[PDB]
Amino acid sequence: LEDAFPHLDLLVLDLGGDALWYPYAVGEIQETITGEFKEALPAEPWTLMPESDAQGKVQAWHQRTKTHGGYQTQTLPADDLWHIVINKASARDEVGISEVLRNKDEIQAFKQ
Amino acid sequence: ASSTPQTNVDSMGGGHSYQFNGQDLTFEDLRDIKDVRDSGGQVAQLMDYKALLNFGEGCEIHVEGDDETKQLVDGEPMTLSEWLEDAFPHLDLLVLDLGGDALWYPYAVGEIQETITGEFKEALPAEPWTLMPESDAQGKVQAWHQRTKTHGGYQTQTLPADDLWHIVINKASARDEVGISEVLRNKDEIQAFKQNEAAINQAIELHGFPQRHVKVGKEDGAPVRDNDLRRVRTIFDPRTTDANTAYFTGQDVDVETLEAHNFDYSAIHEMDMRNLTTALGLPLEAGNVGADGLGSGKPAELRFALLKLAIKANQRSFSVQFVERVMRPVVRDYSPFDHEADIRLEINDPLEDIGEVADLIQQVGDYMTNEQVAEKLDLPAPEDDEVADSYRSPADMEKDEAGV
Amino acid sequence: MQLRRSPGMRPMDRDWHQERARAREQAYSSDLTSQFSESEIVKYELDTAQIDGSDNPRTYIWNRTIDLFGMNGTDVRELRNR
Amino acid sequence: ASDEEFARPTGQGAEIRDDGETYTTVAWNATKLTEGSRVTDEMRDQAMV
Ligand SMILES: [Mg+2]
Ligand SMILES: [Mg+2]
Ligand SMILES: [Mg+2]
Repeated sequence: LEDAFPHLDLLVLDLGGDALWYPYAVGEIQETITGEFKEALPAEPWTLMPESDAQGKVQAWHQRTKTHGGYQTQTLPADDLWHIVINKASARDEVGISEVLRNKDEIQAFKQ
Repeated sequence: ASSTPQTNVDSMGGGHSYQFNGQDLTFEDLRDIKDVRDSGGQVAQLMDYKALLNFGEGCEIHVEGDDETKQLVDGEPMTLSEWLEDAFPHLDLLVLDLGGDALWYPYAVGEIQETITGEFKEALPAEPWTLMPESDAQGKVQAWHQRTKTHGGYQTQTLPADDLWHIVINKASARDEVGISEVLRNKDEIQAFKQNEAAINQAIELHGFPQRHVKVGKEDGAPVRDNDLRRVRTIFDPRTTDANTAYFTGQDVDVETLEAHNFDYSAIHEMDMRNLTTALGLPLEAGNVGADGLGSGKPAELRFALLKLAIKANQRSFSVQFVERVMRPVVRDYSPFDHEADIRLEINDPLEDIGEVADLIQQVGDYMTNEQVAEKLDLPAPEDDEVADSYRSPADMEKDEAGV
Repeated sequence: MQLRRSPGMRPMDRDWHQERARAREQAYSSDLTSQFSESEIVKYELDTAQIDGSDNPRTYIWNRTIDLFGMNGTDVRELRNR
Repeated sequence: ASDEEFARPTGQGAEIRDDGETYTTVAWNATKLTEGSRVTDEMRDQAMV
């Protein structure tokens, strides 16, 4: 595991940072060309939102990204992404809460 | 899974022409950072203190299982650590200079160079404001575009993302390969500081000093014309007045004073410095501005812990990239050693107190090998491996050998 | 010998620069007599400055009597299509 | 700045005369040049470039 994840100290800080700002940290698994494991690759969390079933579990990930003068949008299965939630509405909350949006009024009050 | 990323990365822009893109940065935006860096004053010194904290205390190269690497390099044995210390003799200066430039600009960037014989020369840095990356739709940098001044205009050229290397300390996301300038991130705070400084300076010039107002003539009496005032000006001229000058007048000359009109410019400076220091993540103390209650107890412990955590995060961010993008390619391409070896570059803690370490070694040295003690104490490890590996002190082993 | 006010020295004086810049940002028209002291017109050679009111920010700022929408204080040369 | 001139020949012990540097100016204006274009979302999407 220590050879599989050499720089886990950076990855933990990066994902942990994102999962405080945004509702979730999210990413891919990546392989070498030979098909040995390469890395867990984070994805830009503001670009992705989950789609979830009647029992609340994530089934697909919908991604919108900037392009020159507009957006490209795609859908990916929950099968091959992974995601982590620090702040939750309930123990069943698989989508999570942004602490920024939870406290947006105090942020606005400060800035004004 | 996949051998290429299937998530997209939000970051198109420009081409050959300028665009106010937001994800990209122009040669003008880069030269703005250059201008903040070289225009000096309090802003520049704070960012220099930030560089000195992160990278000023120097560095050490480690390899796990370094002894197993023992090899004849040129009719003489070396380990990989010994070879690396010859490959990079003055790595401490390079770490400070690159690490500083990577805090100013979005990245540090540079070449690898060879001697004429083709052996490694140095990892020569490049002037970061001169260079910007071109990146593909899936996020990697593919080329570097360079603009450099010449005699009232510019040269321009393009280089592959192949024989250059680059290091990013500050990132928009964990997937970001181009990074953020903390200067341009806080440009509004920097201009707010500079404007209030100018406003105070001008207010001191106008209001910081009293001024004499001589009023001439009786109220509701005969009027006084400009040529009449010219002679009163001659008498009360501050340019020829001295400390103990005295005046003798009729009743109808009044020597009034504009008092120095009080304002708390010190409180305005304290506010400006609080804004700027906190925006740049430094403690307020770095700005030569004091605080109440924050100078003692757990309030001190916390802010110093937060500073040290920020420093460690930047140090690890720099270390990993420097090993992966500079050291490993140099080993792979110029060295008889295995580049896949577990190299670490570790950067010293700027705020560590050796007296605290000495106390620790007295308390718990009985649980540390002599090499672990030497490492904590910032010393060369013992030359003899058995004493290095043992737990009780080398002086204690010597006095026992002297008993034997 | 040359004094600060002397005609060959005016372009060396920081104040001649700063005050001509001020004069351009003050004006609403090219009519200097309507706007500047006769001392200023001579001292800063305001005949030779391109004073016309085109550099005054107040030329471009909206200032309607009643404002229900926060339109006032916008500068037209800072809109999207300018 | 005014052009280079010449020194003048002078008697011994005589007062040196003033030929100080004199200045004029070149005035810049600056005309706004502009260009623009518009593209619909549908056109931006469907174009092969
Ligand atoms: Mg009278
Ligand atoms: Mg002459
Ligand atoms: Mg002449």
